[PDB]
Amino acid sequence: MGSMERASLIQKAKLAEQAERYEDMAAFMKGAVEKGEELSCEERNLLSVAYKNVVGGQRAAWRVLSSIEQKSNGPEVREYREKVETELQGVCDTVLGLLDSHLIKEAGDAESRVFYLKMKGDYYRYLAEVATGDDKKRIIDSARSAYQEAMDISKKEMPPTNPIRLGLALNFSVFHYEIANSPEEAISLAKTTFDEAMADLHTLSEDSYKDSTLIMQLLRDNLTLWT
Amino acid sequence: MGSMERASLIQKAKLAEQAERYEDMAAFMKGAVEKGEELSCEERNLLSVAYKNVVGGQRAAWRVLSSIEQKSNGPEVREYREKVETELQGVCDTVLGLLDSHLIKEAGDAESRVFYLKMKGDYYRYLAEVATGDDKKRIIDSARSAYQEAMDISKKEMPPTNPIRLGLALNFSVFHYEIANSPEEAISLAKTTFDEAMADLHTLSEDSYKDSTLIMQLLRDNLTLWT
Amino acid sequence: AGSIPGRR
Amino acid sequence: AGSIPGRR
Ligand SMILES: *Cc1ccc(C(=O)NCc2cccc(OC)c2)cc1
Ligand SMILES: *Cc1ccc(C(=O)NCc2cccc(OC)c2)cc1
Ligand SMILES: [Cl-]
Ligand SMILES: [Cl-]
Ligand SMILES: [Cl-]
Ligand SMILES: [Cl-]
Ligand SMILES: [Mg+2]
Ligand SMILES: [Mg+2]
Repeated sequence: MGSMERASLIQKAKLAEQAERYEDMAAFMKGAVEKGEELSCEERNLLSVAYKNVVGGQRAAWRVLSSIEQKSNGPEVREYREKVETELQGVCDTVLGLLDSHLIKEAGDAESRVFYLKMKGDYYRYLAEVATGDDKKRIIDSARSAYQEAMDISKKEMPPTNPIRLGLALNFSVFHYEIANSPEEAISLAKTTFDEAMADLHTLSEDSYKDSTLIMQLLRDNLTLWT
Repeated sequence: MGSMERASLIQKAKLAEQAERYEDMAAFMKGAVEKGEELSCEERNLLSVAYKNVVGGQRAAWRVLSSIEQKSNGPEVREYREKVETELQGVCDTVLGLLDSHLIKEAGDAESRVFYLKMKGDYYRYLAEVATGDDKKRIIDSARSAYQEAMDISKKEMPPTNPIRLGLALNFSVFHYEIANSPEEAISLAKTTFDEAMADLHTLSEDSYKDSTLIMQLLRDNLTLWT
Repeated sequence: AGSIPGRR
Repeated sequence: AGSIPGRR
């Protein structure tokens, strides 16, 4: 996308989202990042939405195929699960590459830095979901470290109802439960996050209240599933 | 897909369908066709399902973008609609190329020949949906000619409740209504198709009855919309 | 106006 | 267990 204007890439990413063309969306936002300028709040959302949808479809397909593969235990099901898995890993590597070159190092504000570090944790978490061999532990620690640094910043710099802070804690909780084999840590994080946000709701406008309570409902839904 | 076994391509197309990976499905079935052997009934369904889903998503995206483009009347919306349109045209050309090299010429049984000619009409119809310039008329006539040849064979060789015969008449009716500006022909075809199938239902088993009445309901739904 | 679907 | 969605 080197020959397209940054503003045109952003405009086309928004069109692709409206058309539910998420692979296109992601390629446009990848091109926008590679222009080298920092991203605005809205632009960070476009980047995240695009890749979340792309890898979300890959994860869903991988789970279908992995389930078929486990029921079977010719080479076809394993081969095709491997194909999808490699394609998923490539998308995760691409996002992690964008964060590392050079979104995170240039992100100084809490809202941008926490957002990118949450993504870094998320895409390592997706790598961990399919990891088996020599690096599954290292991948898990990479996810944990990114999430932890984002948590530390968000607790210092953001109110407990901040949607980015809440979504980070939600996803770190899922990491604890689903990846790190730490359901007690997952439950404790979700409960403390929910309770501290509840106590801060009185400070919010009607619209911010809606933003925060919507994410708190997701924390509550997980707690209901986990307890 | 030249280095993959035909049976492995078919098996992976079925897995891709289960995983809703329709682009993969289509590439596997394209590889299976290019092995040069005729396709069985089930294999023809796999080929059709795969490309119908791929072009179905492209058509839905094209309509979103074309609608945005018309409301606007920079170059971005037109440019991106053109990109999607070109990609759609390429998929239609690919399917038409498979039918022409060499599925149709080798199809002698009514069930295979009518099926491939219905697809030929369908993919020209999709080309017609986005056509404007010098060839819109020729594209429409190509769709009409394919549908007509399939109709002639199906009326001679298939009972009025045959699902392929019914789905062909359904789609030819949509062609008349949506492409050829012939709503009266569309309504008359759907009505006559429905009535002649109704009169043949008494001959069918419980399962075939379900297959046929399900398609007759689609004819009825269109008639309700059109009248 | 609906055209035919591939699967039931 | 649900993770965060991108859009409302
Ligand atoms: C050309 C063609 C393709 C597919 C069929 C068919 O039997 N499709 C199954 C079906 C029919 C009607 C409605 C639905 O909706 C789920 C599915 C026939 C002819
Ligand atoms: C990291 C991150 C991403 C997105 C949000 C957010 O506000 N998402 C909107 C949202 C929240 C909860 C539920 C739903 O479902 C539609 C949508 C916060 C943090
Ligand atoms: Cl494969
Ligand atoms: Cl900065
Ligand atoms: Cl474009
Ligand atoms: Cl033959
Ligand atoms: Mg410029
Ligand atoms: Mg062979």
